[PDB]
Amino acid sequence: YTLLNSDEHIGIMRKMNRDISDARPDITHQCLLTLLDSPINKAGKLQIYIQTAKGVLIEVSPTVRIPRTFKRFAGLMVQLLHRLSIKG
Amino acid sequence: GTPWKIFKNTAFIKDMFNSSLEIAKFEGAAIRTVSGIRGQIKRALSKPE
Amino acid sequence: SVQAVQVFGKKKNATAVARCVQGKGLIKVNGKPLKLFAPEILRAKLYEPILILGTDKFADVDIRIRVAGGGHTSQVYAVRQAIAKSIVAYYAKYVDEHSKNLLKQELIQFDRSLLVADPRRCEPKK
Amino acid sequence: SLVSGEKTNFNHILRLLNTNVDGKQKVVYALTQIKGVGRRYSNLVCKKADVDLKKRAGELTSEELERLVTIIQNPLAYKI
Amino acid sequence: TNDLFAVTAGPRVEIFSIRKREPLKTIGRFDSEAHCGEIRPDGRVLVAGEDTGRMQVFDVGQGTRAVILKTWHIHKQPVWVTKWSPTELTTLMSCSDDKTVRLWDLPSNDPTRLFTGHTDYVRCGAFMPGSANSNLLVSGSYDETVRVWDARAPGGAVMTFKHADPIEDVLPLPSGTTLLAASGNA
Amino acid sequence: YDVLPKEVLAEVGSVKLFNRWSYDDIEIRDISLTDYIQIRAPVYIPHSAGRYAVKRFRKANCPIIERLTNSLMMHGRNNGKKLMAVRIVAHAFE
Amino acid sequence: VDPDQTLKACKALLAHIKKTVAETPIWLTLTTKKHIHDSHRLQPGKIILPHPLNTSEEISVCLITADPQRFYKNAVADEFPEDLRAKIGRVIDISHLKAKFKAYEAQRKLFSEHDVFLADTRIINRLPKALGKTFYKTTTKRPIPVVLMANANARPIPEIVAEIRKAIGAALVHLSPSTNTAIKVGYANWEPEKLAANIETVIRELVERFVPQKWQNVRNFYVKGPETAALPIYQ
Amino acid sequence: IKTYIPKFEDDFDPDKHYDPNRERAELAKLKAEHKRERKGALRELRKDAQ
RNA sequence: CGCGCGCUACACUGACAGAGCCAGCGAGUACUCCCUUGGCCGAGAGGCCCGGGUAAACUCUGUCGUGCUGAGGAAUCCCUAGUAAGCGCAAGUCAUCAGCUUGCG
Repeated sequence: YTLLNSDEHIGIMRKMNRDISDARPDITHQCLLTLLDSPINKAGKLQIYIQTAKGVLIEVSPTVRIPRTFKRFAGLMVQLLHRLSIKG
Repeated sequence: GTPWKIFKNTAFIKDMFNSSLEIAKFEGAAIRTVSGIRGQIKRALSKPE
Repeated sequence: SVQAVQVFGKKKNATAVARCVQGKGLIKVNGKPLKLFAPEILRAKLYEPILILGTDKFADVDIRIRVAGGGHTSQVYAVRQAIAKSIVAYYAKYVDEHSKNLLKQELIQFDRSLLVADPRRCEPKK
Repeated sequence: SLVSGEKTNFNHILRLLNTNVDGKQKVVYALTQIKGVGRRYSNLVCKKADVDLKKRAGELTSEELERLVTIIQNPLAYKI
Repeated sequence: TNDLFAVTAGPRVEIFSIRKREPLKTIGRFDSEAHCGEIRPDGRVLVAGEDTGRMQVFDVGQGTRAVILKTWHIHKQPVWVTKWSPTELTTLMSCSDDKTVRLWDLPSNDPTRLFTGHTDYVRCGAFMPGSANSNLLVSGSYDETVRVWDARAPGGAVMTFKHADPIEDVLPLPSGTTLLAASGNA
Repeated sequence: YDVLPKEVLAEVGSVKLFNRWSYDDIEIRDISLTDYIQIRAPVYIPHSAGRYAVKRFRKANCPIIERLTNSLMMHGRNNGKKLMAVRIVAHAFE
Repeated sequence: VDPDQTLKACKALLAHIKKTVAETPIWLTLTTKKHIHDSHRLQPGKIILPHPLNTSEEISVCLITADPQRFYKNAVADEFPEDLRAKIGRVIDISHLKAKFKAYEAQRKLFSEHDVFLADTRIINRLPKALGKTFYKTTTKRPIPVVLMANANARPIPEIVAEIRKAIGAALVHLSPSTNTAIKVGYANWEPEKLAANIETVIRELVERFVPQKWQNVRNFYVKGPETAALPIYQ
Repeated sequence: IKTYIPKFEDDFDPDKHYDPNRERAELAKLKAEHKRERKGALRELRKDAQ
């Protein structure tokens, strides 16, 4: 159970011939890192939602500090997508 | 066995079996009263084993 | 010899007998007064026929109501139906038909359910 | 131009047996803040010490504050 | 005719009865203080400003009712008086601890007018009663000044009187012509 | 008087909502909604058992405070309760 | 019957119990020799003890009256502040009891709330079907008769408070249609002289008041503890 | 803003319960396996009876 | 192990204490929740006694105040007037149904 990225699933998506560039959670990770480190989040005037391609809409609290590394982020995102919540 | 709760027709019968496994074996069996009333074992009861 | 009129009132399962006689002006429900018997917000539903007709019509009568069944709302609607139909039937029998027709016209102009109980049958869209 | 403000400093944090934080709430709602003390227990403590439920915490003198800290140590010495 | 008068002492106000002279209700919603408990000329609504700067306006019935209508936390520094208008039912005034007196209306969440000009604590004020004096306000401060404002032009004071003492109390006379400023030993 | 309290006997003159508030001088500001905001037939309390959901546009005849009450009883736990909604309307108007 | 046998038996019984820490009731088991049939003899009574059964340090009485509950609540607010108002937490009429308290959880909460109960003699006929079986049949906490009997037909209020003072610590007497009963005389933390005094006056009042055809119908009174053996006092 | 740490298991799977105390997790596992075996035994006995 | 169908818990629609006030279906000499520590009378089998494990709702008046003390994603399905939804009370009818069923207000 791991997010579908271009790290290790490059062979699977290149074999099944469907848009190897689309399955990139790293864009979401680096952009969410940017927004959580930005001072408009630290001041408290930022509210952030994510929409995935499955129709999943995730509110991200401003009071969270995300894992900075993609492996822990992928495990956290899998647990979020399956348990519908992450408690502190 | 002995009746435990008695409704109009369905009666709960207590001191006959020891477990729901034994009742599930003797499901549908021809049970009888001393008086002559016939009857049929219908279903095992959950809460008193 | 005595002037006495007995009128029924009806809702879902709440029924009301109201006997109206010649009297000084009291209204009693189950032996307690009308300002006592209701929930505190539905007394304005009870006082509806008195305030429509004015108090001069109720100056001469004495109404005694018994209610049974229903809930609070159904019993309040049964009491107000018994009150309205009771004073209309007394004015039918013991004073003029012009006053009966005036009382009926005022009550029907306000709300027809003070006189005719409309039961809720089952007929949805067939 | 001189009126006694001997009571006007009351909305400050008081210290007690275990909790170091006990501000002004009331007299019985301040007793709930101490751990192990209940909402039905706190009314029994106040009826013995002749303190009124109307007052707050911080409206008590240095004698009247400690009378609730002895009786919270031994609930058996005062009858229960 | 009514049987209500309110006395505020410390962190609670206490609405007393006139006939029975007992504490009819004791309202202790306030966090820190309550500096004037003033009930409306209608007689159902009490306003009171605290030491934290908020003012709370709440309905009281004849009995034990304390239902909070509105709360304002705009002063952010204590409010010492808050008075109703004698003619209108929704207009009230506020003299706060900083420099300001200001007019509020009960439906709005904003002060309708702001009056500055005092240099110390302003702590006593009143409306001006009279048919001709519809919208004039007097307040005296601790800067030994009594100022009376027109509410039509929110610039400075219309008239100003400088005393020698920190001005403690102010009342206008019911003819609306003269005014008593209580400052120090005189 | 037959049996009437003092507030009702005081406001015995006209039809007043909750025995305190009149319907006499009420002006609907928009021209388009004068047909559909029904203040013409006055009511005493919004609890009127009327069949205003039989057919189309029959809800254009029930009084607007009854509409406000029936829309106040709108979620999963306030569904059956109507005396709560008329009490909320009375407290809100006060 | 001589009380020296009762004194030596109860001393031996306290030694048997011992050899907070005790907290067990001691009773004597009445036996009779003929069946009991009179439904007026089946009425619950009280026996006023010279050493009262209850400690009265923090125990709360509940008082069950019959006709206006507002009248009896105003009498409680009227009369006596020292002993009575600290104890009387509730005054419930039988109508309010049958109205509010029909649920198993509600009567369980009331039974857990109050410490000892008192009722009127026109109500304890009604009470085993008003109050639950978990209230009534199980344990000793079950209502004691207080005669509130002569707008309700009531005895005058100083005699009311005198009767409640007598009846807080009284010993409850149930009779049964069978021939065996038992009646509590005290606990095991008490002194055996006070115990023997209680047993003596209970024997006197039990026979010469309640058991009909009195000393003909009497059989053995065996003093017993909770789980121990019984010591004989023939009669 | 006082930021907080998201609590999550690293190697996540829906197929496994997560519990710190092995005793409570093992007791719940034994209760679940006992319920499954009892239901299977009752189903086999009832079909043999029919 | 999976799937749904019911049931329960998850706080402002709050908790505690009072006051007041409302139903309908339901009556086969018939109905009972266990099992036990002791003792009575029991040659013996038992019977006793004492311990241990006509509504809900609603209305009114007061006392305290958000405190692991958090109403369910993608989808998928159903529903148009005494319908959706809340609530209790009763019965247990030769099939089905007590882990619930069906009535009734």
